[PDB]
Amino acid sequence: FEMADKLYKDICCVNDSYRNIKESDSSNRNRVEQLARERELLDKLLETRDERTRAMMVTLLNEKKKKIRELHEILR
Amino acid sequence: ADKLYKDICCVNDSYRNIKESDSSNRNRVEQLARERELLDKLLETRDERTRAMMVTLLNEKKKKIRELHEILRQNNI
Amino acid sequence: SNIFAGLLFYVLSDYVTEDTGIRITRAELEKTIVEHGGKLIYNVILKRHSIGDVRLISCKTTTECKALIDRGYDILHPNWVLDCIAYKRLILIEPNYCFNVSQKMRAVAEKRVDCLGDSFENDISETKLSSLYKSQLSLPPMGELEIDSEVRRFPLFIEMKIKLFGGKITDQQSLCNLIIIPYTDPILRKDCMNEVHEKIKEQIKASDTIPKIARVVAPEWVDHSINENCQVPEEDF
Repeated sequence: FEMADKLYKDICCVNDSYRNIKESDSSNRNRVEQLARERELLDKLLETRDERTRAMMVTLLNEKKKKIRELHEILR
Repeated sequence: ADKLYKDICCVNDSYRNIKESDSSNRNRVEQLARERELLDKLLETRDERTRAMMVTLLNEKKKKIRELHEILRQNNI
Repeated sequence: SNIFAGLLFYVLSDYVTEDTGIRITRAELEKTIVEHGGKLIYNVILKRHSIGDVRLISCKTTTECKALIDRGYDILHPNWVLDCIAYKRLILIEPNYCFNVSQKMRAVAEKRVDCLGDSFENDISETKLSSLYKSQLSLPPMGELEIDSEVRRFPLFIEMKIKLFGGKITDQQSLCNLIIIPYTDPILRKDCMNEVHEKIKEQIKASDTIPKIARVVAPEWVDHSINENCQVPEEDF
């Protein structure tokens, strides 16, 4: 057939819209990858430092408070 | 001959995964990505509430750390 | 029982009118009395005593109680009893009662907390923060300060960008204070050292005196810094 080559004309969408799935089955996974590996080992971790930040305060805000009571209790 | 009408099998290559990695995945890449921009809007909102906290306490006792100190004027150290 | 009195830190006659549990458990009156009545001498028990008035009266709930706030005496309670357990006693009688000396004690009380929350007690536990914390309305906003805490960094030109931001920063997208720059080839390394390190030497043609020059650091920096505090010079590219 001069009706054959139509199929010998798949090579377009079904090879190129496929060379398309590629950068969409790659790159769109690759982001979900990145976009997670990022924060899921960032966001919640710098926030280990939300924890560091407290004690500093505590251990060194009670710092200030003592140095009231001493004062306040040398007085008439 | 008909061995090619027999490679429609191909549009199933397409018909599962591009029913995924431009289907399912783009969703992930914005549904759970314009998620950051939900939380960032928070984790600044909070993170700036709780710095203005800390300070105004550190601040509060430092003011008082003078008040008392300079009531310590009549009876100096 | 005689613990003698573990920690004899009163001299003042306590007697208590009822009790419950706060959120955890429940202290059980005898369980109050004895948990300090042991720790120090003082008595519900018969005392015709009128020769001077340090009868401190602690209580959770009222009912039968009423008839002596409805006769002037200030109830103050309890916690303050339990909170004196914590450390020692001169816990300056801070917001915790059913008494009210309106114009004259809930007034004299607030003198001995601070503007927002905490007494000048022995303040805090990392929980006790989150306590008076999840409670707010007044808050006098930003400005300048000159001593910090465990969250600070200063302004520049996300991942790298936000690691600035995630923790005391500014950022801000023109010629300013610092540059962290994204590394590696002709591209970041060279075209970020762009001409745009050259786009700095237009300032000088401009500004009459030397437009101050900021320091320039591998992103590398932010991290190897974020991990304690900050250095700068040992850090180019």
